[PDB]
Amino acid sequence: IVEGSDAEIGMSPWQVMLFRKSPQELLCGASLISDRWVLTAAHCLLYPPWDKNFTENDLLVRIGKHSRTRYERNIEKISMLEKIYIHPRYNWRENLDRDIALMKLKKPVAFSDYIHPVCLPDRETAASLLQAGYKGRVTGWGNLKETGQPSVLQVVNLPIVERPVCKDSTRIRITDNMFCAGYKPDEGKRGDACEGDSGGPFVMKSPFNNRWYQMGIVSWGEGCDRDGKYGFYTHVFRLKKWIQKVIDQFG
Amino acid sequence: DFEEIPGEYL
Amino acid sequence: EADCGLRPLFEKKSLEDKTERELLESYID
Ligand SMILES: N=C(N)c1ccc(CNC(=O)[C@@H]2CCN2C(=O)[C@H](NCC(=O)O)C2CCCCC2)cc1
Ligand SMILES: *[C@@H]1O[C@H](CO)[C@@H](O)[C@H](O)[C@H]1NC(C)=O
Ligand code: NA
Ligand code: NA
Repeated sequence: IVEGSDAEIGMSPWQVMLFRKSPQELLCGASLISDRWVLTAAHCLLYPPWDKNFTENDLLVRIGKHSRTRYERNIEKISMLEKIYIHPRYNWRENLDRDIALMKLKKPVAFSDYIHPVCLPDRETAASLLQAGYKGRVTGWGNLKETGQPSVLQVVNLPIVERPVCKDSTRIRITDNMFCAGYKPDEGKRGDACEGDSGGPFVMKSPFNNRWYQMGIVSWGEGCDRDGKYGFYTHVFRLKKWIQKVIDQFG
Repeated sequence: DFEEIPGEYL
Repeated sequence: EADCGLRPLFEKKSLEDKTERELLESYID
């Protein structure tokens, strides 16, 4: 996260760290959606241009974390993966269209003050909240700058941007499965997700029922926090039919 | 730079 | 779940985090 701030304790209890076993390092962000299911970006697990193709045993899921590097004894919980499910129409060749994946945990995680699932939106949540100017929140332990690494979980609040403005900022083809967020050069304020934040959640707090909903997944960008550029997020609701199908069949 | 995690986690 | 998106240290205790008001203020409809 570039130009964000330290998260408060228990601020994003659904935040998950995807952790590579060897070498011991941050793979990506992710989010807790039930006691056995974790949501992330497909490019965190499968990305042929960078020789990324992780299997279940290559990684661990670390839940309830705040500090990036430290082992948070009696706070964090470390889970193993039973199975990975990548969207069958995930487009890694061109624009990361349908950049979404689910991971089933071997055992259910126990909820606590630091571990708690986020809601997934329904059609009405998405229609009411996914509006240009409305702000969401992005969290992660990724890069503090495009070109270092934070001590604790970072947070940034960012406005959803008009689809023509998202389209006009890039040469990349944008699909309905994506949305972009961030401030315009005129707005003054800054902030963006960056390398290492991928897979993390873009959340919004419903003013109707006061619940946090994960509207987006940190997916891609061209650099980090550049003027006239925006962060791109996987549109969670657009892909909920797939989420439900995987959970109904395998959970 | 990551602190070792308990052996129980593999 | 029935309890999704309600934080034990915030919503469950009726405590607000330091920037959640910025989100609410952007929800103009
Ligand atoms: N919001 C952001 N600024 C942002 C958020 C997350 C990330 C990390 N994600 C990735 O690196 C994924 C895998 C391929 N990729 C990219 O972002 C590529 N830029 C890579 C780059 O610009 O460094 C983009 C290049 C344009 C076509 C789609 C893929 C990067 C930027
Ligand atoms: C990725 O890894 C698996 C082995 O787990 C292999 O079957 C697969 O074809 C590899 N490449 C892609 C693009 O999935
Ligand atoms: Na364009
Ligand atoms: Na920007």
